[PDB]
Amino acid sequence: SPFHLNDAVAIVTGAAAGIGRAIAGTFAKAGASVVVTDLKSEGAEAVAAAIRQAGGKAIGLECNVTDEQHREAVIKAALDQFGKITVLVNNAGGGGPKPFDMPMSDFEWAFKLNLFSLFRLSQLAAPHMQKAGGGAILNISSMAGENTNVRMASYGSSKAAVNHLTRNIAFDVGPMGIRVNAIAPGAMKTPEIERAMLKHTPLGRLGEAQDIANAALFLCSPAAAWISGQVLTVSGGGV
Amino acid sequence: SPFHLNDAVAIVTGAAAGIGRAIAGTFAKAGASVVVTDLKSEGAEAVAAAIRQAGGKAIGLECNVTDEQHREAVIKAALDQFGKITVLVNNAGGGGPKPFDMPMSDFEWAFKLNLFSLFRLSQLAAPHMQKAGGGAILNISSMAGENTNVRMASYGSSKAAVNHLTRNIAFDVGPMGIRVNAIAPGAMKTEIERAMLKHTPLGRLGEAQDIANAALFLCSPAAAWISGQVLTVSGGGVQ
Amino acid sequence: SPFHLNDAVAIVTGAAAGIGRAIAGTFAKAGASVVVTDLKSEGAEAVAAAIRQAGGKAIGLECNVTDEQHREAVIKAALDQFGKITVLVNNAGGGGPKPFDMPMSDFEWAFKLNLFSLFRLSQLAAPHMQKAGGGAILNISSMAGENTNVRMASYGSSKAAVNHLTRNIAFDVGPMGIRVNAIAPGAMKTTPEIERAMLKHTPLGRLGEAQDIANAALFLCSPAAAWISGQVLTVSGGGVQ
Amino acid sequence: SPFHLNDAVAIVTGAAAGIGRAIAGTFAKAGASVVVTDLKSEGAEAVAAAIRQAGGKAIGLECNVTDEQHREAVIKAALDQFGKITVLVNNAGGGGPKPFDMPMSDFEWAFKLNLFSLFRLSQLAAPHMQKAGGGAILNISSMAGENTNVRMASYGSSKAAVNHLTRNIAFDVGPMGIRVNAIAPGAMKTPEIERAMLKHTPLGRLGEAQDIANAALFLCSPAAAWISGQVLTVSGGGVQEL
Repeated sequence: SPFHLNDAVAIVTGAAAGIGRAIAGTFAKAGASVVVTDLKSEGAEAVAAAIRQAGGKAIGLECNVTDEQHREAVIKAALDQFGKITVLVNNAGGGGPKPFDMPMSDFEWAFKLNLFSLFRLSQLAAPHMQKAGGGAILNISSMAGENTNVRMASYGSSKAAVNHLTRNIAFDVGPMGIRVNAIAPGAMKTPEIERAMLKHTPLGRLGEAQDIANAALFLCSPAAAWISGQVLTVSGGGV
Repeated sequence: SPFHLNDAVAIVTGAAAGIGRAIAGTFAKAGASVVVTDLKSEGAEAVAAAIRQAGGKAIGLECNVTDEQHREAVIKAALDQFGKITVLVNNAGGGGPKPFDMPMSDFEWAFKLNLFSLFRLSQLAAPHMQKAGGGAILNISSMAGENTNVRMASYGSSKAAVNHLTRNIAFDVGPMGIRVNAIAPGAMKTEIERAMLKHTPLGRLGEAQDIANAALFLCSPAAAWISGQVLTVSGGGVQ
Repeated sequence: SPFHLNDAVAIVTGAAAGIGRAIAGTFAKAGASVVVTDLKSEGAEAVAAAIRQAGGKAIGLECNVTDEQHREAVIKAALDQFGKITVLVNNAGGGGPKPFDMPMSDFEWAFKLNLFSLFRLSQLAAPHMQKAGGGAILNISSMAGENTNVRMASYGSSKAAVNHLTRNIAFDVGPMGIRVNAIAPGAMKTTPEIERAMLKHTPLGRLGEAQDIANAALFLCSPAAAWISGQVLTVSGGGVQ
Repeated sequence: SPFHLNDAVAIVTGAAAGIGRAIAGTFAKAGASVVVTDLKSEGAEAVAAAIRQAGGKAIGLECNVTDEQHREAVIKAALDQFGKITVLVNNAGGGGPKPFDMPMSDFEWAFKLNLFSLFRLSQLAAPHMQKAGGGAILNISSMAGENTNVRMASYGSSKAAVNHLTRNIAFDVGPMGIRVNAIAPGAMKTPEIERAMLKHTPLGRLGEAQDIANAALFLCSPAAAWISGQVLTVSGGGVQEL
């Protein structure tokens, strides 16, 4: 099975809770040395210490992905601690339903958060994945980059931009041996309203962050060695 | 024939040359009063004067769509000259192939020009279209919003963002009686041409009047129940 | 102003009611000579007579699109009265929610009715459009060729096949001067809190009239769409129903 | 780890050589009892006994998926041999460029081979996956179900129909605990025109059948337990033209 991450160094952003924490833990179990980062230093340090206790190699840092100070800090810290960069999980991001008439300061924020930060991070990491022989980029998107709904003028445009950025920079950094893929998570179990939302999920249950973690582990692994420019929706079969 | 634009006021950005100029002319022939705008005052004024000579109502303005001063100026000038806003054709834009290692500022410029400008323009124009009993917005995207290619890190992401912005803000301004659609133009007329036509099954390149008539359909009462759609005018292939 | 239908002969299949009748009538107003066909001859004859009453050129025929005898009859038919074929609207189709364990003959039926019929009709009509100088093929698909939902194992597959067949045979009959486009209609109008519930997902706050699909088709089969081919236009008011 | 298939029974169709052969050999390493089937008994028997020699559980039967004779035969043979059905890999397909003016006996072929077959197969397998507590159906499709090209009147329509049939019957058999996914492979390794097709493949190399085999293993494993109605393109990041 080429589903292990041995000799891998994986930078996981927004990885103190939820999908990022699960991705970091599962990647570490797979043999990858994990640079856990978050907007909060305390959560990232906690997750990294938990990983080290489990028997893995990890460090914990504070990173605001929108701050190039912090981005170069994370890149340099990964290089100092582990010597190379081979996996970049851009899970950091946010945004939500904003009105059509929103202040433009919110529209620009949605793209500086969900898109600009991760593109700059991929720019920063791609050269180090090149003398490393190749790497894997994984941007964690959302199901709003494909679906059309109200109040999604900022979030949805940003997530679809993430998707097509994946599909396109698959072509630029391919020669570097780098694979760009994305994961679109659905409803994650971090109640008649819950069952009403399950009525459109054919598998009859909500997803666990382990689902996203395993999809990511596949996409970042040598098993996905000839997979690039792909958005994989983990939704149980619906919206 | 509900393919006329009588009692219509159409703002057309980047309309001194090419697709925008042909859209302005075709919309004026359809009976619409056209606020031609451009980054260069002289071209917009020339196109507007030619339209007025041909027998239509038009004005010409300088507008950097990235400048909110210019945007409010165009909105107020349209409301002064013609009393209402019913059609907004965001043809203004640009960018192109930039390297993956491009300076970020390039990546922010691609979106401020190709996305943020037209979203702020739609924001400014939506209340007046609602007041005027509804209207139509048409974003002039590019085929890079769908295709995947090299050097398209910023252009492709911005264009797919325009596509999904169209699809989604069709839902917000729908209740206002506003339809949002987008045109993706192929290769435009203005042995690699033979590769172009190896791809284009119709064996010829497209004239700006093709995009003009597609826009005229999408901004006319004949498309009164069409919104959230991206029409690709490529002759049936990719160039 | 290329939205006029002069010197055109359109074959509109399933043109007795709804989208088909609206398409036949609006094409005839545009100046096209309309071969109205339907599964029944009385409905097609009623629509054709009504178009001739409006002041258009129209004939009415019985056609089961799955019967090649009927297909050849319709081609020869229009061909004998008008002399040419320049437009082909494949609106004739059917099917709906069938279970996953459906009898496989039902599954073959979905494709024979919604796909094999219109592909054979396009095959027959391409030489004459070619011969004419140019032509237009418009396949009336469904929003189920794109959307994913229960009980659509046969209908959704067939309509997605229609969509991609459009996109690809746009490459084949391109050199003939023929354009292949598709229309995906939304919810059509023909104290309804379920109707308002389905309107909650339609941003324009109303249901679409058959005239909307009629005008969209008219555009796509018009000289104004002269450089448009291989495209599926969804007329849904901006949502899903 | 959930990248296994212990306590699994797999019906792979089209596995004398290529993607199906790799899928049968790789699913068996995951511990799955594999029912290797194909058009010729010789190749399916050969592959099946090779999975046996390595240490897996397998058999090799004749199956022409357009023949309901063989269709029920493989269902009842997998139950005879292993007792349950939990995984169904529909790789058996084929076809290619045909003229626009083709007969109905080429178009109908393409659809009875690429689509009707795997649908009847999924129909047959679904009640046993329901009986066995859920399972995975995996249709092998094509990049022509997304991309447009000349002569693709029958191949492209059929594979796009496969894509959408996946996306839709994900809703039908979901309640049964079944996940339906699809793989779209690129150019498979089995030259300078090769470098010309590689100029559109960013990873600068062609794909091996093990790539599709491992994407399939992921898509039919417990690690993809909440993934359904998806089409995964294994293409190296681009399209390859032959």
